[PDB]
Amino acid sequence: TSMKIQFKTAMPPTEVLLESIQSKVESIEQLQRKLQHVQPLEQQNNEMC
Amino acid sequence: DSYLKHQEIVLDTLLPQTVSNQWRINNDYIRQTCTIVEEMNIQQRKQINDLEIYRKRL
Repeated sequence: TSMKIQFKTAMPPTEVLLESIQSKVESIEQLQRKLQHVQPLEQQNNEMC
Repeated sequence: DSYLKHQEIVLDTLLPQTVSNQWRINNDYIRQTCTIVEEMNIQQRKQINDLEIYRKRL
């Protein structure tokens, strides 16, 4: 009963969140990748400096 | 998400600060290279002058 009731609520809460937050995840996660390139260039410039 | 944008821009400011000082050091070197390269050119011309001068005397 719980598994049914709760997981149905979970799946609705998840898919409602996911719709709003998968977009914001991509927004947040594609921004993280920018740090990984902003760092890697930083070192080569410091090294070359 | 807003915090991550403040964190990102800070890195790229340092990318410029490094960029400027790196090009600035190379900029100073360039003048030195051109200063001496002329002086070496002056030396070689004078070198070649003696080389033939000493011959034409003898």
